[PDB]
This record gives sequence, C-alpha cells and structure tokens, in this order.
Amino acid sequence: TGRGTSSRFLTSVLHNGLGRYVQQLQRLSLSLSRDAPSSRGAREFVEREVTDFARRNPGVVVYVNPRPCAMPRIVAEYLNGAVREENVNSKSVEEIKSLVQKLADQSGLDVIRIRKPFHTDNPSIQGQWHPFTNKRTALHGLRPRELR
Amino acid sequence: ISRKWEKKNKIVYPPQLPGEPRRPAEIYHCRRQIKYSKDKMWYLAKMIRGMSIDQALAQLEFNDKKGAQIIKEVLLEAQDMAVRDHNVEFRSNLHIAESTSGRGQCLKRIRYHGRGRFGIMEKVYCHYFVKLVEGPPPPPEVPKTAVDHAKDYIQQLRSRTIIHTL
Amino acid sequence: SPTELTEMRNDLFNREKSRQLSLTPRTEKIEVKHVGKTDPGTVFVMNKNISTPYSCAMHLSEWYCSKSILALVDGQPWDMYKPLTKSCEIKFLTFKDPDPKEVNKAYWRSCAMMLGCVIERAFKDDYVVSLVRAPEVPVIAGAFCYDVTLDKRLDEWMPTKENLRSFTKDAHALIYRDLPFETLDVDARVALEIFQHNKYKVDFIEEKASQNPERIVKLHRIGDFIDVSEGPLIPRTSVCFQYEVSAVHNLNPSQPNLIRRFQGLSLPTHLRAQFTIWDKLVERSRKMVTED
Amino acid sequence: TEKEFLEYARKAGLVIPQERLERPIHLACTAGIFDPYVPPEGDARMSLTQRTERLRKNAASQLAIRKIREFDANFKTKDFPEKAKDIFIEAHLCLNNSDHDRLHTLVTEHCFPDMVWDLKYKTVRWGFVESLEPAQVVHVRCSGMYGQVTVRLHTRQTLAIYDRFGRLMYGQEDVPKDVLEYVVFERHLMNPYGSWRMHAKIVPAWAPPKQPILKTLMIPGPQLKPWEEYE
Amino acid sequence: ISHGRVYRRLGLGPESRIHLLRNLLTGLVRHERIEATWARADEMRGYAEKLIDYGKLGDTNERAMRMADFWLTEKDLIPKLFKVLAPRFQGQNGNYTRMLQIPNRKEQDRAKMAVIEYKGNYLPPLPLPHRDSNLTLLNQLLLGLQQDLHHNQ
Amino acid sequence: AAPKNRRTIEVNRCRRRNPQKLIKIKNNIDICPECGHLKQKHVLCGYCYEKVRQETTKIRQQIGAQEGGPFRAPSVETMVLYTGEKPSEKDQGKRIVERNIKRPSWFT
Amino acid sequence: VKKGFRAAFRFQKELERWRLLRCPPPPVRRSEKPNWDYHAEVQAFGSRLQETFSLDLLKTAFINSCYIKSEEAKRQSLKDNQELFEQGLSFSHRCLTQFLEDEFPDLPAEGTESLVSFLTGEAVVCHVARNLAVEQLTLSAEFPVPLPVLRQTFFAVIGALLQSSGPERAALFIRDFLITQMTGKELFEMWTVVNPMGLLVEELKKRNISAPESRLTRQSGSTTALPLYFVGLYCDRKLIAEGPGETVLVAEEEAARVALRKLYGFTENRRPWDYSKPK
RNA sequence: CACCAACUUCCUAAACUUAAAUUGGGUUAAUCUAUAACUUUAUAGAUGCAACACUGUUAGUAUGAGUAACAAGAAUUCCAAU
Ligand SMILES: [Mg+2]
Ligand SMILES: [Mg+2]
Ligand SMILES: [Mg+2]
Ligand SMILES: [Mg+2]
Ligand SMILES: [Mg+2]
Ligand SMILES: [Mg+2]
Ligand SMILES: [Mg+2]
Ligand SMILES: [Mg+2]
Ligand SMILES: [Mg+2]
Ligand SMILES: [Mg+2]
Ligand SMILES: [Mg+2]
Ligand SMILES: [Zn+2]
Repeated sequence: TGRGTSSRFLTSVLHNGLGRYVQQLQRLSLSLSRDAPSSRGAREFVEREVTDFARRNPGVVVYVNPRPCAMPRIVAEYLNGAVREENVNSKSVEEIKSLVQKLADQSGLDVIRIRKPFHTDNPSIQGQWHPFTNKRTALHGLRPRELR
Repeated sequence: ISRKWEKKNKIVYPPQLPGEPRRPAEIYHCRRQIKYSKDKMWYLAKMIRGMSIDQALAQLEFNDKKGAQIIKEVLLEAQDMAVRDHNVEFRSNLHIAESTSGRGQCLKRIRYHGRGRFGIMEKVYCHYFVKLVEGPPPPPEVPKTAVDHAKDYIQQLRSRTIIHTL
Repeated sequence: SPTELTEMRNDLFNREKSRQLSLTPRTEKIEVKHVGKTDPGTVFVMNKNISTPYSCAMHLSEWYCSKSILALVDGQPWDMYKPLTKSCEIKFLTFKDPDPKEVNKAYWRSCAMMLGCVIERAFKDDYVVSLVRAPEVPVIAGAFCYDVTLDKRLDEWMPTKENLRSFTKDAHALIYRDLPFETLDVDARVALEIFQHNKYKVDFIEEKASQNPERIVKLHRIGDFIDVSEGPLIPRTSVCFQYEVSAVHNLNPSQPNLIRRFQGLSLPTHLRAQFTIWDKLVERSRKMVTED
Repeated sequence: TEKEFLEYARKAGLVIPQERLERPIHLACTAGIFDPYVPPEGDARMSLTQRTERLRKNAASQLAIRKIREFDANFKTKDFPEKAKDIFIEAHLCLNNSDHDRLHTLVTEHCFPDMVWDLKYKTVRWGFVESLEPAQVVHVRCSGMYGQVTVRLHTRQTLAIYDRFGRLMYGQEDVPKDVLEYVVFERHLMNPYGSWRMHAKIVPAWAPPKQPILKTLMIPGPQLKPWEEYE
Repeated sequence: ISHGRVYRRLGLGPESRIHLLRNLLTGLVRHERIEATWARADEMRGYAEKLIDYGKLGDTNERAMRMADFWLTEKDLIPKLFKVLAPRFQGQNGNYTRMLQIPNRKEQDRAKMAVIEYKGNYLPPLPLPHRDSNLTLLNQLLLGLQQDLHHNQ
Repeated sequence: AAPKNRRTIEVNRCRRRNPQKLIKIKNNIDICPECGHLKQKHVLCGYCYEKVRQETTKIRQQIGAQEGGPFRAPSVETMVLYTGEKPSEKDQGKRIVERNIKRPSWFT
Repeated sequence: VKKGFRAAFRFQKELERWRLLRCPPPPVRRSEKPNWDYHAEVQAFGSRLQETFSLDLLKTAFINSCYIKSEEAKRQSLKDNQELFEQGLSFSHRCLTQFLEDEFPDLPAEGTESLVSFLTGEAVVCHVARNLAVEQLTLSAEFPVPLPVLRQTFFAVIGALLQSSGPERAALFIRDFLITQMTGKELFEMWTVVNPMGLLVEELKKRNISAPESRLTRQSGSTTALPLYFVGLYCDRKLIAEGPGETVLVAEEEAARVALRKLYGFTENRRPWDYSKPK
C-alpha cells in the first residue's frame, strides 16, 4: 500500500509555531434528530459537552442543526481549506467527545505516508559536505603527475 | 448498443467575445455494422491519422483493401456535412484528428469439421469513427536532438538528493 | 544605421496596407468563374478586395494550393496572394503547363529578389551595400543576375569561394524559414518615400510610374526585405529547393560607380534536378551573361 | 420503429394503401395569403401618406373588416398596429432564448417552421431599436373562416447570428439597420380560443439586397462522367 | 533456383500455359487491343511480336503458314495477319506491340492489369504518358546549355 | 503443438502493431493534367482511360453489327469515320465504321 | 432485479462522485454554502489569531469597492476598506523596513526594499491570506477573489488591527505571519541581482578594500562534460569567499554571490531570527 | 584483541508470551416482517442469509489467430450473350 498510495514530507500550514500558534480547526457542524435512537448518544453530547468544548476552543465556530435525520454527521473544516466528515451513527457521548478532540488537534494536512519524521530548512550549519572537503591542497595546486 | 458519437455533433458552445481566438470546427461522423473485422479495419484507420482530408482521400484510393472504399465514403460524408451544416469555409481546410474502429454486434454460426465435429463461427462486424478538425495538419513530431538528449541527463543528475537522511 | 532603414520602410508598408483595407468598407460579393480545363464551370462568390486567388484554390482542393504558382485573371498573370478586385475568370498555372512562360518569369524574378535580400544583410555593418537593380534576362540565359553596388573600400576585394558558399547558406536559411511574399500595389508618392535614400531605386520607381497612366507601383515584401517587383512573384520561399550563387562579376564599364553582378541559380521543388545535371547547370551560371 | 419499418417494407416490398383519416386533421392556419397586396413602388420615398392610400384600398378590404366584426366585434384597424407591433417585437425576442413555447402562441404554425428550422444549434442575438415611423394597416382579407391582416412595419433592428462554436456569421455585433417589411397577422374567427398571430411577411420586388454572409462560398460545377463532356 | 528461366508458370502445366497464351494472342490479333493480368499480358508480348516476324516472311513460306495456324485458333485471322498486319510493320524491325499498366482491377480480386495493343491500330489512341515540353523551367535551362555547348563544339 | 499459455494483449499489441505490419504510405500519387483525377505516376489515369474504352466498346459494337457473323474479319484495313467526314482518296478500299456522334477531341 | 432499496442508494452516491469529480462545478464562495453566519465567523477570526479586534472596524476591512458596486446595481435592478488599506500598507512597509534594518543594517537600502516588496507581494500575501481565512470572509463582487483585491484585504486587516490594538500588537502580526515566510529562502531568491561580481567591487571600494583576485582553488574533470571548479576570490592574498560552479565563469560569478551575503550577513548559519521574543 | 550479525532482550507507546483434524467463545455483511425512524437508520422476529476454485451449470467475451482452411477456363461486340 506504500507503493500503492501517495506520500508527502512533514509540513505545517503557515509555520505554525514560528510565531503564534493558530488553531487549525475552523468549524464543526453536527446534525441531529429529535426522535431517533441512533442519534441518542449525540443528543447527550449537545446537552453537556458542546458548551464546554465551545468555550475551550474559541477559534472553532460550532453549528448545531437538529433536523429529521438518519445518520448524525460531523463536518470539520480546517484553515487550509481541507474538509473532513465522520459518521457518528449510534456513538455514545464518550466516543464523540474523544472523536471531536482528535479533530481539533489535527491540521488539514493529508493523512498519508509521511516520508521522513523530520523537516529542516537549514540542515547544515558548518556547510554541507562536498567531495573537496577534507582534501588537502598542494603547492601551486599541482594535480598529480603535472610537471608545471 | 450505445450511440454517443452521433450526439456529440450537436453540442452548442456560447458566443465568443470580440477578441477571442476563432474556435476550430469539429465534426463527428461514423458508420456502424460494417461487414469487416475491427482488427483489419484498424490498419486503415491508423494510416490516415494526423493527415489532411485531401491527403487522406488520395492514399485510400490506391489501397487494395475493402475497407479503403468504406472509409473513403465516410471521409466524404464528413467532408460534406462539415461545409453545409457545421460552417466550414473551405473543403481543403480540414484534417483527420481522430479515427478508430470498434466492435459491432456479430452473428453466431456453425463451421463444420471432419469427424462429425464442428466449431463456433462468428460473422464479424465493426464500427468506424472519425473526427475532422478545421485547420492544417499539426506539424509532425520532431525527434529529440543530441543536445536535448544530453540536457535531460544533466537535469536528471541535478535533481539528485541525499537519500534517507536529514 | 541600416536597422533604422528597415524599420521605417516596414512601418510605411504597414500603413499603406492598413489604409487600403480600411478604405474598403463592408463585404461585397464578386462573381469569379473557373475557366481551367479540369473542374470546369465552378463559380466562387468571394469578398471584394479581401479574397485572394489562394482562397479560390482552397475551395477546390489541396492540390491546387500545393501545385498552383500563378493565376490568370482575365488573361493577365496575378500573384496567388494578391487580393482580387472585381469579377473575372481564374485559371491556375502550374510549372508543368504546356505554356509556362508566365510561371517561369514569376519564378525568375522571385529568386533574384531573395538573392538581393541575402546580399544586403550578408555584408558587415562597417561596409556599405546598395542595390541598384536586376536586369530582366531570358531563362535561356542560364542564371538570374542581380546588380549590387559596393563601397569604394571594397573595390579591391573580390569574394572568394568561401564567401560565395556563405551566401547560399543564408539563401537556404531564407528558404527554410518559408516566408511568403507580400504583394502590394503602391502609388509612386508612397513608393518614393520608402526608397528615397536609394537614388537608383528612386529612378526605377519613376520609370515604373511613368509607364502606367497612373502612379501605381508594385511593391513586394519578403519578411523584413522590401523592394519593387517587375512582375508577379512566387507565393512562398519554400517553393525553392535548390539554390546556388554561381559567382559575382564586376561590371567593366563602371568608372563612375563600381557595380557587381550577382548571378545565381535555383530550381523549384516541383522541377528538381539530379546531382550530375545540377552541377553542369551550376557551372554554366558562373559564366557572366550580359543583358540583351 | 417506423424508421426501421420503412426500411423493412421497402426491402421486403408491400402494398401500403393510403387510408381516409377517420378524424380530419385540425388546421389553425393556411399557407399563403388569400389576396396578396402588391406593395406600391415608392413606399420608402414617403418619408397620413400610406394611411390615406389604405383608406382608398379599404373599400376593397371593407368586406373582410365586416366579417371580423361579426365574429370578433372588437377588432380596430386604427389600434391594430400597436397590438401587431407588440406581437412582432415579442416574437423575435423569444428567438434570443429560443423559447419554442412562447413562439407557438405568438406565431402561426406556418410561420414557426420557417423561423426556427434554420436556427437549430445556432445562437441568435436580436434587439429592437426605435422604430423610424408608426405602423399602419396595409390590407386585410378574410376567406372561408380565416382573417389575414397586413401591417406596414419600418423599424431599426440589430441581429447577429453565431455558429455552434460561437463564431460570428451574418449580421453585425451591434449596428442599427433600417428595415422596411410587410407582416401578415391572422386570427381564426371561428375558434373561440383563437388570437391574432404572425403568419407571413410579404417581400417587395423593390426591396434592397440583404446583408451578404461573411464566409465565401463555392457554387460547384457540373459533375461529369467519363462519357460526358463540359460545354 | 529459377535463374535464367525466362518463362513463367501459368495454367495447369506446360501445355496449358501454351493454350492460354494462344487465346490472348488470337484476341489481340483479332481486336488489336486486349486486356489481361499484367503477368499474362507480359508473357504473351514476346509471342505477339514473333507472329509479325513470321508474317513478314510471307504467305508462300510453308513454315510461316504452319506456325500461323497453331497460334491462331480462329482461322479467319490468318489472312488478316499476312495481308494487313504484316504490311504495316514492314518498315519497322521491332516494337510491334505497346504495353501499359492499367490501374488495379475493381473486382474484389484487385489484380494488377495491363493493356496490350498493336501500334497503328484504328481504335482511339491510348492515354499515353506525356513528357514535359521544352519550354518548362528545367527543360528550357538545359536547352540553353545545349546551345552554348553546340557553339563551343 | 498447442499453446501452453494464453498470450497477453500487451504481447499481442506488440506483434500486430509492429512497423513491419503497418500500411506503408504511397508517395507516387499525382493529379492528371487533363481531368484532374488522381493517378499513380507509373500507371494510366482510370478516368481518362475509361473514356477511351467506352468509345472503343461503341466502335466495336458498330463493327459487330456490320459483319454479322463469327468468321467475317476483313483482311483489308479498318477505319472509323464520324458524322461530317468523308473518306479521302488515300482511304479508298478500307472498311469504314460509321459513328453518329461528332469526332472526339482525343481521337485524331 | 434484486430486492431492496439500499444497494441502489449506495450506488447513487457512487454515481455522484463520478459526475462531480469528472466534471467539477465552478467554485462557490463559502457564504453561499450552508452553515454560514457572518458575525460568528468574524468573531472566531480574531479569537483564532488570539488578537482582540474591533468588530466594526474588521467588518469594514473585508468590504471592497467592487462588491459595493455590484450590490448597488442589483438593488436598482457600506464603507470601503481603502482608507484601512492605505494605513495598513504604509505601516507594514515601515514595520518591515524597520525589522530588516535592525537585523541587517549593513544591507543596502535597495536590498531591504526588494525584501519588503517580496514579503508584501501577492504571492506571499495571498498565500498567507488564504490560509488565514481572509478570502472566506472577504466581500468581493467576483469570486474567486482576485489576488490584488485579496492582498488589499490582508493589509486592511492589519490596518484594522493597528487602530484597535495599536502599533505594538500590529507589529507582532507582521512578524508572526509575514516575516516567517522568509525562513529557508536565501537572499538572492528574494532579491534578484544579475551583476554580483560588479556589485562586489563597488562594495569593497565602499569599505576601502582593493578589488578581489579570482583564482582556481579546486578542479575536477575539467576536460569532461561534467566539470566542477571551485573559484575563490582573494583580497591581499586572503580568501574572502569561495564558490562552486559548472564552469569557471559560473564559479566566479557564484563566488561573488557568497561574498555579498557575508558582507550583508545573510549566510545561512546566521543567528536564527528571534520570533519567540515575548516583547 | 574488536566490529557486523535475528522483535532474542532492552528502549518511547503498548502488550502480557508458540504448524493444523478437532473443540469453546464474541461479533458482522445481505434481505424480508413487527414497531419505528425518514438521503437510508434502531431494537426485536425470521431465512433459498455471504464463493479466487467441484475437468461445476447458463450467458458473454479472450487466446491459439486475422492463423488452418475455403473459391470462379480466356478474350470480346460481353450474365436468359459470340
Ligand atoms: Mg456427417
Ligand atoms: Mg474461436
Ligand atoms: Mg534462385
Ligand atoms: Mg527471373
Ligand atoms: Mg519477542
Ligand atoms: Mg446460498
Ligand atoms: Mg463467482
Ligand atoms: Mg466453477
Ligand atoms: Mg481473436
Ligand atoms: Mg502462428
Ligand atoms: Mg493456406
Ligand atoms: Zn486523367
């Protein structure tokens, strides 16, 4: 699947930690049903957890739109423009709360094989090794067997 | 059965702005259920690809194959419905952009054999499609020069990176 | 600087064309009938002052475009790219016609014109090159001759074989570029302005204007190069396949101003010649041929 | 399908006797004009005027007008131009959007095929510039029962046709052109749901040539077999 | 392994090959313009000319008469060969027959064809190839060279 | 001998699209000077040739009517005359074939 | 013809992907899509950046002249951000210039201006602007928002930030976002100079230093088609800098590039910019 | 006078210690019914309830392969002809 899938390098959105850390999660939208067993767990989440989550993360606009529905759906929008939707059908409040916290912490970057664990824009401070390093020069720069 | 090459001839584009480049014309013509093999027909279709219509109507005329006459007929219908019903100013301002042959519906019959045995015979048909685009034939492919070949090798080396490390 | 001369002439040429086109408003259909042997009786409705004889060939087939060099409008030879003016009869002339007299002359003038373009830009900017004219010589003469005056500083220098070879390479480069000839009819007043610097060109313009009742003059442009044309020329340079500047001979009676006759040979793609035949004709062209 | 059947019966052979239709077909209009009014030479020179001539010619059409009163009683010759003007402008506008349904109501079954048939897979841009002169009723004729009304219309218009690919053929992007034409408006006096629609346009012999098409055309020559020879 | 074997292999064998050529030749000697597949027409061309050679010998010669019988199935043509074909060709010593390649057959067999005739026939002239006139560009240049050389000679 | 494995379309596409199996383009096509129809340089023009053969059939049909029998070939020279033409003195004693149509331009 | 409605339903969505993905629709502004309230999103924008904003001022920043004209025409058939744009751009240019001068006082004024223009260019500004959700909240007649309009809104945001919170907080925003982009980028990518050797001579004269001497420090496979030469400029027999190149001229030209950085202190091993200062 | 070498072992997070006839356990895909939910969901009741393999059955299409093999005596004035 590694050869059968795409890959990228470790990256950030806008150099998140260089200056001020900006929360990547932008918006969460949850649709619920008044009378539906499957959305019962999500109804508990709105009763108690949603208010706490909204204050804890004030950069995430939260939309709750109860409607006659068959599957509750959470749609996550990140600042880079990436969208992500996860089905919450018949999940308890504990599962949703844990699930939502993952969305807030993650960034919009694609979840695919990351080629290298590390990233540097200035890997070398003393100068990238080139073949002529550690090679002694000769008087007048005479190449081997040159008479001059 | 699926006749979509026939419908594409009816697409209507929106009017152009005063300085937009003049859109080249496209024509879509074909003939179905031809009593000929699709494999045999391909050689005729492949030959004409990338040629004008007065340069593809000359090579066909002196070919011995049966399909040469069949293709020539649909290269003359296309050359007439382009000038009358698709607004092509000049008959000699066309070129065969695409041309290929497709399988048709066949018939199953019995080919007899020598010991009370037999085999299944298929009477083969095919279709043949052509698109004509208004404009002189795009200039042919120019082989890569020795300098161009050398440049790619250098470009390939320049892209080299230190692998599996910081 | 010579670059300045080319630019102003080019600009003058464009202005003359622009006024002529703007001068003609709307589209007026004109009847033109095919009078040739094959495909007889075809009638084209064409746009006045905009349509060209090449368009007439385009309707018929690609063969006419490829193999037609000139057209007989009402019994007169007309350039293939020269716009039509009024209802007339059109006959296309190939090289292999039984009576190719007109085609041969058109090709003849054409080749010597491309020769003139090569010469002027071949010299170094330090020296001075001026084009006087090319005498009309019968095709039987065995080569086409363009007379070019040279700076006094070059009076003691004659081009060597290497110099002659260089000219053909430039000539072939023009042929490879495949630059169509542009046909323009210009009144003497404008023509004098474009070639006022060249006294000989001015005199030639006066002769052409005097001949006709009006002051109409024939101007042909090969890309950058602009010059007066004695007769209708070939539509394209690519029509030439074999080209060679045989030799250049100083004119003996040139005491006031030294003039050198530049003599060359060319054959169209249609009438290509074998290697051995080409050499013999090339050798003949080296002999200096006078104008009768 | 009948297209498949038509090939079958031609290959197989068949005696297809025609039948007397049990229910007659319904005709809401009749091709042509019962009495075509010959246009008068110099009608453009009249730059009242024709209306006075129409009054003299009304006596010829007086019988037709009376028939309209019997079945309509609201038709007015004086007020018809304005109503007719509305139909003409409204109908041509539909072309812009190619609203077939609107056209059917505005134009007759004879008029509709002419306007639309040649404009399939083609975009037509048409507007109405101010009319040069007021419209008048040239002539009216009733035969049967069908009543036909001819209206003189001189109005400035702008039209530009385009290909499927959006390229421009015929007309001009936007330039006012003065056009004088005679339009025939007819209604079915018998049908309760009938109304006045656009049937046909009379064309005079003294009409100037229309705008020439942009592209050049080849009128082909005779195709001759080896037997034949040209002359 | 068929080097120097001038003859072809036609028909059902050697004798059949002789009898198919006798039919094309008799048709030619009768009509003076006959069509056949290029291979068979070319095979006959040698036989067609040699009849005129025997015809030139004359009626009196026994060998000419005997040969003119085996090679003319219809017997109303021996008088013609001797009395009109032979007199025509007395001036010439060769090139009795003109052979040209007609386009391929439009039969679904698509075989190469040729039309063979006798020179000076009464039938409409064949559309022969025409070489370019001396006035053409290339042709005219050569003529100028010829004139120059003729003066030099 | 029977195949031991099915051959893949990639291998099949390599064999039947090889340059050796393609149609080689013809470079000897030209335009007939008289009629303008296409011809090969080393071959006669079918359109022009068809005119000659069509006239030949008509002339031969006329000859057949006159002779009226299998073994009636005349030893004397043949000749064809068209309407408006009379035999010359040099043409005396030559069979004459009469054609209603005028003398064709190609016929001399 | 099998039983059930569900199998068709899953496939109907499969048809949905095929049509949408093969023939995607034109982009539509997030406003037209569901789950949009303007005021709530504007509030989150300030909170996300952690900077307190004047909501009324921020609203005016997103407004653009083009949007107003389109709305008025529709009404026939609300104040622009121009003032904020002028203030925002003026402060940013001064702020960007001040930051660069302190970090690289030796760098010539021409070098600083090119960096200021680069960091204020559309490519840098728009890329940061888009990822900050400026475009989503932006009010423009034409969508997707053109870069020059989007760049104006980004400067308008800075102008609104300046008025609400003053210069000090506004200065942080430039450093936190605009200045970060230059990480990794070397001087000559941001600033384009075609005559480094010529400029190097000028700088040395300004420093009262003699013209450099170019010498071949190292050589590799010169005659081959892949030669490497190290060209090092020497002043008074002292190596000011070294450079690698495919040819001596390229090595000589590049060697000038190295020296100019040295003088200007843009060597990549320079002390990293201090983005982490609390003040 | 050592280095390399296997999830053996250690380490950050975890885990809690070994081919297959057979044997025990917890869940799940599809569809119908009850009662609901209402873009395709829930708890129960049910059953023709899940196939990369039986020289499986039916249909379709490849490969061998455009291959093996198949056919009309000649000319003309020409296919109810000489
Ligand atoms: Mg049996
Ligand atoms: Mg098979
Ligand atoms: Mg051999
Ligand atoms: Mg041999
Ligand atoms: Mg273990
Ligand atoms: Mg089962
Ligand atoms: Mg299966
Ligand atoms: Mg099975
Ligand atoms: Mg196959
Ligand atoms: Mg084989
Ligand atoms: Mg065989
Ligand atoms: Zn011909």
